[PDB]
Amino acid sequence: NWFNITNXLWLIXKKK
Amino acid sequence: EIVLTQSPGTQSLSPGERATLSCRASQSVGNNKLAWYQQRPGQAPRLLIYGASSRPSGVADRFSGSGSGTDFTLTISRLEPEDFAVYYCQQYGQSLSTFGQGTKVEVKRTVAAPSVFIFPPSDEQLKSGTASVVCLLNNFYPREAKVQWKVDNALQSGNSQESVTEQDSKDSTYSLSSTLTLSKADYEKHKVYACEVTHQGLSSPVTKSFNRGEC
Amino acid sequence: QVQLVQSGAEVKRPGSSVTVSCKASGGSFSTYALSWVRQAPGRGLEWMGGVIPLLTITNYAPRFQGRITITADRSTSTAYLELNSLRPEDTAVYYCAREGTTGWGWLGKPIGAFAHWGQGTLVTVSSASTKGPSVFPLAPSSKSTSGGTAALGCLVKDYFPEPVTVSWNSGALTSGVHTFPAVLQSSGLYSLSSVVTVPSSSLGTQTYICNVNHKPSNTKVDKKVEPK
Repeated sequence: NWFNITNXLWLIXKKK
Repeated sequence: EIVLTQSPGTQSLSPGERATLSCRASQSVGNNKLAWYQQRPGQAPRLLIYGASSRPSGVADRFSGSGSGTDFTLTISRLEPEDFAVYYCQQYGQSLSTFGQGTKVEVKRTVAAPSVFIFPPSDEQLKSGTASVVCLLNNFYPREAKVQWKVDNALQSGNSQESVTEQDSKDSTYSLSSTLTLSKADYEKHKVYACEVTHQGLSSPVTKSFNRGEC
Repeated sequence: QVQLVQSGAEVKRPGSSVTVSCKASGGSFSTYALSWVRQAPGRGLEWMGGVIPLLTITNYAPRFQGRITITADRSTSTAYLELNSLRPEDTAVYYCAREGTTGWGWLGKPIGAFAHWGQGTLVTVSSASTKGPSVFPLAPSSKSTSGGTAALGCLVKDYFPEPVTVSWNSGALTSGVHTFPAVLQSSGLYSLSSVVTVPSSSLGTQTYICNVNHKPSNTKVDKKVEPK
């Protein structure tokens, strides 16, 4: 689901 | 593709009452990815609920969402005058997001029959070579009203257009215009012009007419 | 904050292309999803597609693929919708919308649903020519007067594109006014009426004037309405 992509991105940018 | 189906098309309620709006999905909505938007008359829509039951901060406590899978519900616990507007659902549980067709929440008032006025074409317009006859149905409720044109007792068809206001903010009524358009003649090939009106607030059709001359 | 500001109205011919821009300002731009939604006149919301600016990961609704392109410029925080092969059915208000975050924003966890909206952009697609309206009076007569009340108005006819605004006596008359939504005539031009109800005793001691403003044609007209 395309609408889930930015969540994956926020979870990586928060672990750095 | 997921089809969302909102019911009913319009819902009529009084201020302070409780509103519950329905959305049903052709398939199961993944992870409850369902949102509700509000749209006031001339405005952009505004998010009220996401993930079926989550409310953003700033959105009033009147609004709440519930449901799962295939069947969703929006509740407004005490309708404020600001709340009579159009409501949309949206699923975003797959890449192809879709919207429901929307639901209007109108103010319920007592039935009001149309006040009917008729306007002949102006001398100014006739000089151009077209004639528009205008029928006004003022301040009636509910919105359903039938308007029929008759020229020399002959029923017209396909040469008229109607338009309806949004529900008046002060008195909660509607108004309608029906416009009949002809050429200068045959507007002059004929003598008596009438619009007849049907509405739930009347037992008999109301007819408004004039002859070419008056005034 | 996070505010979205879109470009101004457009008038296009069938077959041509339109590009609408959306300027984001207040949050992060790259890592949040931006969608385009349109609403055709007298209809509901329809989702067209979106973009995640970070890798230009696009997502188009199947019925638009081949006609649509969505881009983002990370150096100006601007998203763009391009639609080609335009047809009269593409006449609509186009909105850009950015997803919300848990915050309420406060650049945090994205939520999918559209928390932020542009003001909207009217795109009108037609083979009609920009034209200001003729304004004819709807004169009060015995056939539009009853008891203390009388109805009068003006017919704002044959204009393109939308919108027109109307007012009465330069705004000195506000209550009793109804201005109707416009309809598209067979000619491809728009038309509407504005009426008001007034005390019939004041038809001799008062002049009534509608003021019609149609910005798209640079037109400003004032019609004196007087009894039949």
